[PDB]
Amino acid sequence: GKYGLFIKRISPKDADITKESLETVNNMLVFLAEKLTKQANIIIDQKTLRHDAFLWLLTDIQGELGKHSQDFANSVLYGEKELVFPTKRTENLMRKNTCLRISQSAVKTLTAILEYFCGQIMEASFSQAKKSKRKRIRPIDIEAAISQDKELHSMFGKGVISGR
Amino acid sequence: LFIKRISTKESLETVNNMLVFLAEKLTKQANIIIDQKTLRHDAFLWLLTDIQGELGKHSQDFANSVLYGEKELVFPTKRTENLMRKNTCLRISQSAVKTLTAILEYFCGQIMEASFSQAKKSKRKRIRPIDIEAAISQDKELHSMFGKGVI
Amino acid sequence: HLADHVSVGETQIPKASTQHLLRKAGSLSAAGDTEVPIRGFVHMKLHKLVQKSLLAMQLAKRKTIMKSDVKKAAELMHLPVFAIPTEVRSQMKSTCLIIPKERFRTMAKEISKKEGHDVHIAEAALDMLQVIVESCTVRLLEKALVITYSGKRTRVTSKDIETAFMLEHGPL
Amino acid sequence: HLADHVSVGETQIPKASTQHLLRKAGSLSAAGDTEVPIRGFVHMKLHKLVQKSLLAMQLAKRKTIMKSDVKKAAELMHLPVFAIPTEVRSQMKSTCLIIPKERFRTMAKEISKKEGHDVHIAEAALDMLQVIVESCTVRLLEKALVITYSGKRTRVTSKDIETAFMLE
DNA sequence: CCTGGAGACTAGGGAGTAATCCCCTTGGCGGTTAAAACGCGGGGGACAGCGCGTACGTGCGTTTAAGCGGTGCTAGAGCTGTCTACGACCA
DNA sequence: TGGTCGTAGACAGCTCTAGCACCGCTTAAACGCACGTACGCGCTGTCCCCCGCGTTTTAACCGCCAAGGGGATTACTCCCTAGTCTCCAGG
Repeated sequence: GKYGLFIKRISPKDADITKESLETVNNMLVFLAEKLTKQANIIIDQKTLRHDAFLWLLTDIQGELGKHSQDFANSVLYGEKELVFPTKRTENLMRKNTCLRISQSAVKTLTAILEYFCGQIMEASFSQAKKSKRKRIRPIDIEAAISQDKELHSMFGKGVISGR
Repeated sequence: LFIKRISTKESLETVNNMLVFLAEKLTKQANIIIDQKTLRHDAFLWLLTDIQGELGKHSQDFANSVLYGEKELVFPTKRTENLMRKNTCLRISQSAVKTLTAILEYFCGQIMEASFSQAKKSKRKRIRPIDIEAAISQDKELHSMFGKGVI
Repeated sequence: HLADHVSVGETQIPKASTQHLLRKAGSLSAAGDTEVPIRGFVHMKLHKLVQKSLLAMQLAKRKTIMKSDVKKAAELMHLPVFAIPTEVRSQMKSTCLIIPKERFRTMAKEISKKEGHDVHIAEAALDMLQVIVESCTVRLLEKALVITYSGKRTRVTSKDIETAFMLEHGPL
Repeated sequence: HLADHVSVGETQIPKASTQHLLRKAGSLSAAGDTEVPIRGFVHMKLHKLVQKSLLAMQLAKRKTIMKSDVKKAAELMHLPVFAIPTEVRSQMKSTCLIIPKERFRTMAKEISKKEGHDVHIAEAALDMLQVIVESCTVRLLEKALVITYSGKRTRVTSKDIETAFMLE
């Protein structure tokens, strides 16, 4: 689950990031994946998982951001876009949290949504840093940024971060 | 379904539902807390050794007595097996099922006597949901344990 | 805030029902505007629950919800429930439920229509819905009553329940 | 009430920690008695966490708490930990640990001895305990602060803090 | 030069599909009643306003204990080969 | 009740490393004491908006009642996926 290389690859906003922050966001994404897959397990009524199930599970998320996410999912599935995170590691962590059957389409959708949330978190961090000028994205750039956005905190919040 | 034998269809449904919920939650906790590939009765035994008050001490003492002795054990082992196997992809043993049956029947006895006391305080010789609501609200430790639920 | 949640053009809970709910909370008196915040709160909770239930219904390639869908949504809120379909002081013993049944059915039908789904609803799903919603609203109202007593005051105001909502949840 | 929870004999959290915590939570200045309830709260929270930690300990028959142990303890309580082992503006930027460190190792040793298990402890577990306890206490103080504003009062009080804790 | 991963198949078991009959909902009609809504002193809780001392914000000295290593150490956390012993799956 | 069958978690032995305990030093914060005052407390004297009461529409609800529709059931097909395989090209 060490996705740090892909984080830098998908982050074109330079501003050399603290080594701690890569681990923090790695924990952030893996926790998101775990909660959302336990979600998928508890919502399904059939033995085999389906991509449309994940689509709907993200659809109820408040705001047009969910429709943007599913648009990106369609784009990566068939439209125009590709992925950068490995499929195999995601499949392993998938199997680690279920005793059911999963197809590749769900894997593609999950990778897409990970792309999307990683993009929003990195851009929000960079925007907060620009508000505070300087460079070299710091831990402080996460807190009061996730807290800055209403919807992110309203759906993530809770989680303890370094200090406060 | 055998709570009536232990001792109002609706109240039997409520007690069965709350018992199975408690069993499910405890099984989930035990599954997530352990790090070794299989679990033993000692895990649930320690899970008993966190309930403040002498009541937890009686709970663990009765579990130990059932393991060493026999007590009553009128509960279907197959039903318990189904209940945790439905929500566990791990390894188990018969000591664990015996312990969980003992603890669940002990809780059933406590809630039954609490309901009886609450009904007698209200001068009623029958079992009704309002009485069990008053009983579960009245006791501090049961309210702490069961506050999450609603009925 | 909470008042903005309600809008003109939809059905509303009867005011007397609100008053009975506040009395059931044990409050001896209330301000004249308390109906609006609780109307908004119950509408919001029902909206969230019905949306989640609709998602569950859609997942099963179904066309009408059952008790299974509602219980799955209930387990989804991390909120356990033990239900199966199968003057003021002298009132808490009453188990009779407050909100009229057909009003709540009309609310459900409207909120489903706004989602573009003319989906039938079974009475067991109803029972579960109003029991869970009354549970949440009574818990919130009790917390509000406590915070009002803490304020060294004897009544309740809209700002009080606004504060109570602010404490329990996070922002907005 | 948390007043009964605090006893005599164990180590004492210095008051300056209390005023610093209130400043971090955004309050103006502390009252003459607020130290006792907050100290009781932190003591009881650390008690619960270390007790669950020993619950984890007894499973593997080991005798040193590792980061795995503390993370299991944190998650079983449903707390998403994100830390890794690896005048309000005057401290808003600062995010260092606001409490002395040796005090809590002393507390951990004493509570473990009280339970009856003299057990060695690693620093990573200490850091995790630090972050979880600071988060919980700052949350509780913020709740109390918004309550005491809600009472049309510009000050904190022991009544306010205890009713805030009860409101949970 | 490794290694995990790019194809290959391949069968089964669940996934997808069609029919059906009736139970369970759904809409409607009617009676009326319990309830929901509209006035009314009032008076009692709320609030504007006045007054204070005292609990407390801020400032000053001082210690003593907390932090930064410094070091010897050991104990005890991992790592690595048995085996018997306790479930699982069968009669 | 017994057969066996298996695999796996205690068990013992090694090892090396990381907490641990003490040392010591140093210096920076905790605390206790003074001072002067801001405000929560406390009180007071008027206020106006719920709160019981009362009277007066209405539509929730229940009961029936027809009806229909899609849902749990059964039967049928099929293709998708894990799941083993395999050897081999990219890393």
